[PDB]
Amino acid sequence: MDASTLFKKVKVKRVLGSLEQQIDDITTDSRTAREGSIFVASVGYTVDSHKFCQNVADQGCKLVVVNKEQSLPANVTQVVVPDTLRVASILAHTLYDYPSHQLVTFGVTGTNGKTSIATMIHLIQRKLQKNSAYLGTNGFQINETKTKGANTTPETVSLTKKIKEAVDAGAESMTLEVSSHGLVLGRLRGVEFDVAIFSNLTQDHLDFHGTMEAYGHAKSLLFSQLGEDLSKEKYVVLNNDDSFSEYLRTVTPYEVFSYGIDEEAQFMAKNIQESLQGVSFDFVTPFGTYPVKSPYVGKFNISNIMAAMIAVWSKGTSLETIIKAVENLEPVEGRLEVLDPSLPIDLIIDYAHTADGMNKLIDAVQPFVKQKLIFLVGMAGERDLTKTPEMGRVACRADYVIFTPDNPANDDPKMLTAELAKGATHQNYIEFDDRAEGIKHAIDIAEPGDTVVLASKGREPYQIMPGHIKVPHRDDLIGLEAAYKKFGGG
Amino acid sequence: MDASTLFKKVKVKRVLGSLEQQIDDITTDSRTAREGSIFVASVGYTVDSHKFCQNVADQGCKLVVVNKEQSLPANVTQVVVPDTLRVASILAHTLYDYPSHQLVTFGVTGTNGKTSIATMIHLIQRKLQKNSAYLGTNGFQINETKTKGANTTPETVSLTKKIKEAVDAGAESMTLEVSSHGLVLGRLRGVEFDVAIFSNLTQDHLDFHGTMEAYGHAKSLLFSQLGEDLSKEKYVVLNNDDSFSEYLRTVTPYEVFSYGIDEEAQFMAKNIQESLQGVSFDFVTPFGTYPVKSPYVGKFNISNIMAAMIAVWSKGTSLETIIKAVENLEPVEGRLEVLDPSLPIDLIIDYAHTADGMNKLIDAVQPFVKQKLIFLVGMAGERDLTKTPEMGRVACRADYVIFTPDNPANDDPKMLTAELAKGATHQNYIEFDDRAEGIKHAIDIAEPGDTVVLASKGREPYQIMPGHIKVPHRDDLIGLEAAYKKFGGG
Ligand SMILES: CC(=O)N[C@H]1[C@@H](OP(=O)(O)OP(=O)(O)OC[C@H]2O[C@@H](n3ccc(=O)[nH]c3=O)[C@H](O)[C@@H]2O)O[C@H](CO)[C@@H](O)[C@@H]1O[C@H](C)C(=O)N[C@@H](C)C(=O)N[C@H](CCC(=O)N[C@@H](CCCCN)C(=O)O)C(=O)O
Ligand SMILES: CC(=O)N[C@H]1[C@@H](OP(=O)(O)OP(=O)(O)OC[C@H]2O[C@@H](n3ccc(=O)[nH]c3=O)[C@H](O)[C@@H]2O)O[C@H](CO)[C@@H](O)[C@@H]1O[C@H](C)C(=O)N[C@@H](C)C(=O)N[C@H](CCC(=O)N[C@@H](CCCCN)C(=O)O)C(=O)O
Ligand SMILES: [Cl-]
Ligand SMILES: [Cl-]
Ligand SMILES: [K+]
Ligand SMILES: [K+]
Ligand SMILES: [Mg+2]
Ligand SMILES: [Mg+2]
Ligand SMILES: [Mg+2]
Ligand SMILES: [Mg+2]
Repeated sequence: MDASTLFKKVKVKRVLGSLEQQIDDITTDSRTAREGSIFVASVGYTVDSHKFCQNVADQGCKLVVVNKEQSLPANVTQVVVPDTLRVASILAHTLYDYPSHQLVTFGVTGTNGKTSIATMIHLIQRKLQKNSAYLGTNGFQINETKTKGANTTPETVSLTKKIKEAVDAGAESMTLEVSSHGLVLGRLRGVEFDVAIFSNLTQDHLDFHGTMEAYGHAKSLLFSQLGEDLSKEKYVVLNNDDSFSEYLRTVTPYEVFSYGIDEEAQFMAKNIQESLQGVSFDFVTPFGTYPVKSPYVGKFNISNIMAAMIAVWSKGTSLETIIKAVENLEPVEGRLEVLDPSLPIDLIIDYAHTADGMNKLIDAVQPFVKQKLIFLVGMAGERDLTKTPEMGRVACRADYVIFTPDNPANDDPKMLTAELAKGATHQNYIEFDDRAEGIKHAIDIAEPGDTVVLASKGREPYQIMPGHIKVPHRDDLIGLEAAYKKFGGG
Repeated sequence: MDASTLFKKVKVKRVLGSLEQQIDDITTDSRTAREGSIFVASVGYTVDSHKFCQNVADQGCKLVVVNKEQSLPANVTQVVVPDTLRVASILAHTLYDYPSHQLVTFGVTGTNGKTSIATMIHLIQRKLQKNSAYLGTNGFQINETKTKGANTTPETVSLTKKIKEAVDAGAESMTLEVSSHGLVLGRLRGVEFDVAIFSNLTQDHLDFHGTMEAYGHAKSLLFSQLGEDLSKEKYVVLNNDDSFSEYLRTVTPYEVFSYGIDEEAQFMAKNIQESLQGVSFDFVTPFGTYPVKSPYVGKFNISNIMAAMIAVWSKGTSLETIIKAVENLEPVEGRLEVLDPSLPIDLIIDYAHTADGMNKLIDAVQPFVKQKLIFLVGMAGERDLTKTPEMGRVACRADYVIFTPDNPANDDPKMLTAELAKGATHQNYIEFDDRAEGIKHAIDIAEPGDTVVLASKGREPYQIMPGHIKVPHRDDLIGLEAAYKKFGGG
């Protein structure tokens, strides 16, 4: 369409040049701007992209949105606005015909479990033979087609384009992980949600939020941003075992569905039986109690599957059909995955990377340790270290602990492993600057019948290194390649 | 319509009896429930209205919404739900066909100035000859028809009925004051806003919110609850002279318009000239700067009229037509009103009742005191007293200060005046247990050419007394009746 119609949506603007031109693309990355693109400049943590306006002109782009008039050829139209990214989200949703209004959208937020719940909703939808899309830490997925991305919640234009791709591919629904960063930073401006789901709130991301207070209020935006139109069928799904759910109630008018294991809720799990192969439980609901078989491991994953079932049920699918669909659901990549059970050791990978997520992981694996628990964990570079010794303490619930860096970036890897080491409660631990080296060591130390857990990365395919350069790395592959060498069964 | 269709909007319910019945009314007050009403029970601060279910049955009501099965005749249908008031707002907006979707709705929140801004928007709309409604501290107004009410933001059912009355009366827009209580307590569930306006945030209501933190987050709900549909023409209007506006930006995607006098903003007031008769100023806007004449007194009222003009402009009315409409706008009742200027004293009433609102009032009146400033203020009963000595301090900017109770309820009136007295900085003050007696005294003490200010009630027609019984009381009438006696000019 033409720039003219797009910019009628912006009341405060100084327009320098014609808006008669056709527009088919928008971008906040200058490297992809061309004729027919709007390039929207912004000030990032690293660079100020106003500086690349001359590049997009060179590349054919005839329209930039800026916060200050730039030096450009006369024939490039400039639209000067007070808040360029705000305008970016308005222009994006407009250009792509409001993609989040065009399908059912589920949003999941919380400190741990976002990937698990969001992926479980997508997998249920697929099992029911409905087209579905997923966006989050594992990247972007339409039905069974995956690509990897840089964020859990990508910047507004990329994110909006991805919702449009899901609509164009014929998705009937889409599920998004909603990071607390994404919310605060405006990454989700324009994204209408139909169901908002909460997992839990425990200390994380305080290098960004400053306080627990601010962190929780950040996550409440998913709930309050549902809005106020009570003709719409929207729903909220809350964990009654987390005390922040009481606050979440208050920020939204839509009907709330609660789930719980430890505290009373509308939906509960009773009579729980655990195995490394999955769980069974009695699913108390307001309409009756039903036996559920789930392939996922542990109680934390029972909270998670409950959230996912309730989310899908809320939009009109019978509980009986959901419960049946859950039985042979595929593993969630990198989230409590038991690797090749033909190995003579239990080899398990998981993304847990805060003290609370580690306790849930260890709680789930521990009843099944027959001999020694060998536990590897990483601490992330350039993050709040306040609870890192505490991660170290929690790791020491294991018999043998390996400390590694995880995406150390420009931080000294020794600094991070030393920080974890501060909380260790026995002498049975060891630190490696190189995580691949650390995994090969956990295999070396492991006996037949031992349990080995690799925590904090799952199948994440890179280590962020100095310069913020991504280097290939795969806990699962490194661990398997080393476990076959040591145990056979290649 | 029938209960059947209404309750399809509620997913979790236990229905005891038929829903075949016709429903034309909903109520959370048992005293108005009858045949065709839904009575929704709830637990209040005073009583639990579940107890009156037998009364509504006696009165003919055949449908109650409860949080627990009650003792009732068999032919009364009960719908048992986990959150009765949440369901009340859903049922109400449904029954009345979503009244807030049916007109343009402006919402105003902030510690001081809500009544001023909200009333100024209504008055502009009327001046432009458009049907308009107002709801807030001065009660409910359709065009020029007024009724008084008990709250600034009434409980959900009353509030929703009032929006419906405005729609039925043909209102093209409606403006609501949005109290921080109303937001937290769910009074505004279902109410779609098109424009959200912020005045300021300073200490108040902490007996309810506990912290400034929680108090500000409460008010952010108006902004975040606008939602995420960027096809809708919604706008946010923020005061750049208040540092909470920086936080408000972040909780909403809609375009933001800023106003300011002390700090840079998109809309500013320059070259300000003041009189007891009104102000003139240069109104800097993004489209040019225009001379404005306003009937309201002081700089705080210039922030207020700016917010109101920008709100009306945002929905498509030209600034030139608004600016012309503003010139002879009617006084806002109880908000910096200069009473009979034929009196030989300046007699002024105002609602200011926190330390910050008092400073703004005194700032506005002071340049015009020719002799002595005689200042009367009340402290409210059963409220946080932490800043009350500070109100006492601020009052003592006057030459002679009268301390009174304001709605003392069950609090000792001496306790409240004594608390104000704690902050007094000179010996020229006096305390009265009876506020009428106090006003008659301010007249006694006043000379020709003095300024008398009555603060904290405006034209509020009652004193809440022991038992929470309202007794008639009117600062304006009591003051005028006493000023005529003393000065003549009946
Ligand atoms: C600190 C931060 O926010 N930088 C995000 C931000 O960078 P910058 O602001 O530095 O970008 P830069 O300054 O280069 O560019 C600004 C703008 O200029 C543009 N530009 C730039 C260069 C150029 O030549 N041309 C051009 O047009 C560019 O497109 C952008 O529009 O903009 C990028 C693009 O959108 C994101 O990809 C970054 O995200 C990084 C990867 C991140 O790590 N972000 C973290 C903070 C994050 O967002 N986390 C959440 C939650 C996930 C999480 O935090 N997980 C844990 C996991 C820990 C365990 C790991 N196993 C963690 O990482 O701590 C999320 O991903 O949604
Ligand atoms: C503490 C509080 O919230 N009680 C509000 C609340 O009472 P209760 O919970 O005690 O009601 P109660 O317990 O009796 O009844 C519960 C339920 O049972 C029902 N019910 C009751 C009796 C019955 O026989 N049958 C029946 O069906 C009834 O309709 C209700 O649905 O429900 C009423 C009805 O909806 C409101 O009218 C009250 O509001 C009062 C007046 C108030 O003062 N509220 C304050 C806290 C307030 O809301 N303030 C804000 C902001 C304005 C403000 O605070 N201004 C300052 C002004 C100070 C300067 C003054 N010059 C202040 O007052 O401090 C606002 O009004 O939006
Ligand atoms: Cl509940
Ligand atoms: Cl601004
Ligand atoms: K949607
Ligand atoms: K509206
Ligand atoms: Mg997180
Ligand atoms: Mg995730
Ligand atoms: Mg207030
Ligand atoms: Mg008010």
